[PDB]
Amino acid sequence: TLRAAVFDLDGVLALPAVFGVLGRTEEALALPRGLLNDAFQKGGPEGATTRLMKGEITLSQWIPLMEENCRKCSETAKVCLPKNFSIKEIFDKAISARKINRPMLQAALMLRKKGFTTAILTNTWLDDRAERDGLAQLMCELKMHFDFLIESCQVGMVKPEPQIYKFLLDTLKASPSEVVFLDDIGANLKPARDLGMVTILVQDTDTALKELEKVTGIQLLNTPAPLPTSCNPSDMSHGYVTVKPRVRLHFVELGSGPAVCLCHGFPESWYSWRYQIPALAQAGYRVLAMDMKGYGESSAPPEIEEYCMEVLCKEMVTFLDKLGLSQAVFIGHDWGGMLVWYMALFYPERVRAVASLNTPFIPANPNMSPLESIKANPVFDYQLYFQEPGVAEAELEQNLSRTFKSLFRASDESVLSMHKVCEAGGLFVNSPEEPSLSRMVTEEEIQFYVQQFKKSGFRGPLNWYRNMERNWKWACKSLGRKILIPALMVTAEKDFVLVPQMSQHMEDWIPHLKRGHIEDCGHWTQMDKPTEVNQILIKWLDSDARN
Amino acid sequence: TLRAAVFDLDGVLALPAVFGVLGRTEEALALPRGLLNDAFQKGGPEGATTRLMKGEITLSQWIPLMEENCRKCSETAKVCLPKNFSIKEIFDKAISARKINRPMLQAALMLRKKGFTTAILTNTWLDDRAERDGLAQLMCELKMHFDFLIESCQVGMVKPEPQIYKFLLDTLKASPSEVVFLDDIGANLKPARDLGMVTILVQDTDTALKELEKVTGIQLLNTPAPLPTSCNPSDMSHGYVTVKPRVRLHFVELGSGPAVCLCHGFPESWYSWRYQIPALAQAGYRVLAMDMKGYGESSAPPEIEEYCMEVLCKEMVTFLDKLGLSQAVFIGHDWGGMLVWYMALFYPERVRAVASLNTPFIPANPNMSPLESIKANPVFDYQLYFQEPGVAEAELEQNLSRTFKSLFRASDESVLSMHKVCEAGGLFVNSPEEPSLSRMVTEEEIQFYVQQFKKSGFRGPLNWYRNMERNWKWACKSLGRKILIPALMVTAEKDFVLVPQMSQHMEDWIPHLKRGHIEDCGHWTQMDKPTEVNQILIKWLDSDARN
Ligand SMILES: O=C(O)CCCCCCNC(=O)NC1CCCCC1
Ligand SMILES: O=C(O)CCCCCCNC(=O)NC1CCCCC1
Ligand SMILES: [Mg+2]
Ligand SMILES: [Mg+2]
Repeated sequence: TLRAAVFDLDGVLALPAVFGVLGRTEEALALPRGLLNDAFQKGGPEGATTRLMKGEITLSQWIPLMEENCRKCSETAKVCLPKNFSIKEIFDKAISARKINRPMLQAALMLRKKGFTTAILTNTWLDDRAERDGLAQLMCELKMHFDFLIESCQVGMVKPEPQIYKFLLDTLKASPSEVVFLDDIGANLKPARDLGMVTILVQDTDTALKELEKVTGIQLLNTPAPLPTSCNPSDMSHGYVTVKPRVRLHFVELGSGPAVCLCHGFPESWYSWRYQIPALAQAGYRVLAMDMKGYGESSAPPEIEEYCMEVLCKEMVTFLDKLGLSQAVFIGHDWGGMLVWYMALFYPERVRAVASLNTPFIPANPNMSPLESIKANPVFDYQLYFQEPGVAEAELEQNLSRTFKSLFRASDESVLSMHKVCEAGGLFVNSPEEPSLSRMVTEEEIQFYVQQFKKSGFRGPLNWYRNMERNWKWACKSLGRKILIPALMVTAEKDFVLVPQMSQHMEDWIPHLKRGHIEDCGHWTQMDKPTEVNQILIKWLDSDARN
Repeated sequence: TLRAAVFDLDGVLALPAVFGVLGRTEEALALPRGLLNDAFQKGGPEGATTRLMKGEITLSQWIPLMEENCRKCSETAKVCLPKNFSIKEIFDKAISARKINRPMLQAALMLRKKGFTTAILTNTWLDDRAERDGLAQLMCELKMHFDFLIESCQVGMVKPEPQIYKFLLDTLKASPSEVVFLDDIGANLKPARDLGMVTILVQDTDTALKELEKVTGIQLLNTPAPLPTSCNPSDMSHGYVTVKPRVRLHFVELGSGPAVCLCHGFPESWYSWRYQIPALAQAGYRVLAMDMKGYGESSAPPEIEEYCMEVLCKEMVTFLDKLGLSQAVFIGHDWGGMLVWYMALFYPERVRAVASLNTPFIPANPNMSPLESIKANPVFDYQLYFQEPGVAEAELEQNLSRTFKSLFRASDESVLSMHKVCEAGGLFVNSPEEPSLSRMVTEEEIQFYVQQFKKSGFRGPLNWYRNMERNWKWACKSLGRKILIPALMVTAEKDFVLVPQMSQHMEDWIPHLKRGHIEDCGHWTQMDKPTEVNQILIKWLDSDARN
């Protein structure tokens, strides 16, 4: 019958419980047991700590007051304090040491995923310390995961007072009988129990989760490895930069730090990075997930030349120019991958670091024309099929839903065959009309791509495949160069078009090139293995792009 | 007859001329005169330097080659090199030492302001050094100031070759007879002169400008102190964050670094920061110039409560949340100023630093109601006039152009009288129908505000003045607090509504408060004194908000 889960912060979703430091500072400084705890609660309701918890005074105003309480509390047990005693020192250390109890957050997230209304009910303070940013960031991450965040210092209500509970019940629009309350402080449980709501005294996460699991009848403990945070398109910050007359690029922006520009491939969207955007951001980066020219909310001019690599790159440079960015780490996938490689080859000054997924850097053959080269590779047949304007457009557009359900599939789900399409007459010639639902995408997500492409269609996207002669000539100018800025190539085992083997000779043009490999990963890397990707990129950014 | 100005980079818009370092490294290292210069041009057209200048090889590939040339050039004059000789060492130092020759840039900008088509024609290289970002940033700033930037390493054409010149003439769509070419290298002047175009051998900036001034017949030297860079609305990056259902805030974003959120007052726009956005960005900040709720492209819901300070602040917090920002320096003006003060009082954790222009922080009088307080101040009469919904809306909306031309005026231009409006019956009762053109705003700019307000009107904006009772109560909760995070108050002498005197007791609630004062500055601070403002804020950010 439960339908709401409320989690305590310090001691439930965050550990080590700040305040739980008092006890340690005593056993450490060999002070009388509880001394610092009695000072922390000196005065009870009228106490400085309760005022601080209600929002009457800021943390910085409180610190001095708690110090006074550590002078009057010790004044009574004979006892004196160390020459270097500092409440700020003790708390700054305590707060930053406190981290998100991941297992609890996971339980929280799960419950939310199955219908529950989650909320954080905590006794906190207005933090104006010079290190406040620490708490801020931790709050930034947690917040987005709960429907509600009830902070005492914000409502002026602190709990064991039953009023904050009524407030909670009201904020939740739920009755006691259907609410679970997790807290590491017994007292704060009494008022909850009294209104008639399930309470869990949280000591060790696992036991609490055990009790929570039982009471909710939902698998929380020993649950499979969850998917990284995906982002809701409507909650994202959307940006629009006009890089040329009637050519504006749309992008999603999240987080702060070095600018990391993500460039999706064909036929995708900024949405194809729905998994790494929150991660890279959380990792300390300003993620700029693009809508490459031709897709979604970005301009999709009809002309082919508008999509030759040179014009595409210049625009990206202008994009940086307009945004007031001198550099950006360029991370591309598929056609996007190709784009970033040339960004590093023609605009190193603007690329802090470059990284590609699946797409390897392969210099142009000054002798053989692209068309010929590609004709010499069975798996690259479809590219010839995309040459004739209109042809590919018609089929890929006939049924958008079908197209994406047919494309976005894991290694072991294929329903197509990129080899022999010119012969078959089309990409879906012998593909089901109603393709099954891939394990990588939800019906909702596919529908996002469908709605995106309902704007500009596949002309713009397909044109990226119609400038090989031009790209070839352009690239030939870079044959004497070498990518010497930080570069990271990430191969996908199960990608049968952009095979890992195609990248083997890359160290020749990119000497310091770093690598990454993902097993059982198909072409749609980001979707297929978001966890490993985020892992691989975050590790690479922190080492070769942050400095 | 001239109509185009082309400036050389190294040695014309940038100094000290990199390469001009060779000569110094010789006299410094007591090397044979010219030794390093002969190595830098070892091979002429076929030389490593010419390949580097054409884009064939990157700078990092060149460095090794120039070193070889410093071994073979010294191999001939008997001579050997120091144990610690490094071409990278010499160049990294040279490039970063090179700075924008401001006087030249000013001449460039002026000419552009008077009809000329300006362009930078330079022999440069693809910079992939680990310090490349240096050049990048300098290029980022210059670029935006010229219609064209012709880089040799990008066109594969380097100059004294006459071809790059034809390219130039073509890029300019202008004939030789109407082009001026500034360069510190005689040789590069010959090809220009030969096509029949005015050339200026630039040695010392002033003499060159003297010659340029003469040949163009335009005052370039000893010109008045120019206005800071203003930004073109259509070239700005526009962002939209939905903070609540059917409530999305629009903002302009530029630059990278600590996030600095700018909050305009009544009745303005993000455009009111058109002067500090490029500056603060150039200063190393990520400027987020807002469109405060109720204005421009931001949502303007009809209800009054939607604009009480509490709701306004919560939304700003959500704005940060959505953008993945844990903190932001909040700089507000007028009503915006008020907003940031309360952001620091209720969300210190999110405010890296707070700064207000004109608007002082004055705690709520727990006894007297706002309405009464304001009735006790003649100059605050209009605020009572803004109370009745519809009233103020009708007048301010009757003639938008008139309204803004009537409002946006410097201290010595007033055409109104904020004292006695309830009596007069309106704000413009005895104001000209066709107000003159203020020295602060161009007809075009006023028209921007006019077009902005044609969307939501003055209801939303006016509502900011209709929640005093609510704001009062809210603020009373903060009476026991103190702004202890970095704060900077900036007063305006000639502001007769938000007078400097109203801020005198601010140190009481903001102990570490820093200040700034601008003379002969009216209420519309940003417009009135952009130079001093940018100066004051940049100085404050670099000291109290960067760390
Ligand atoms: O090989 C070459 O010489 C040039 C290659 C340019 C390659 C772009 C490669 N990416 C795709 O083709 N993705 C397809 C994967 C399958 C579904 C459609 C998009
Ligand atoms: O004084 C108080 O008690 C509360 C004050 C809230 C004040 C907002 C002040 N800013 C303006 O009024 N600007 C007007 C300047 C003149 C043109 C119209 C906007
Ligand atoms: Mg607790
Ligand atoms: Mg020169």
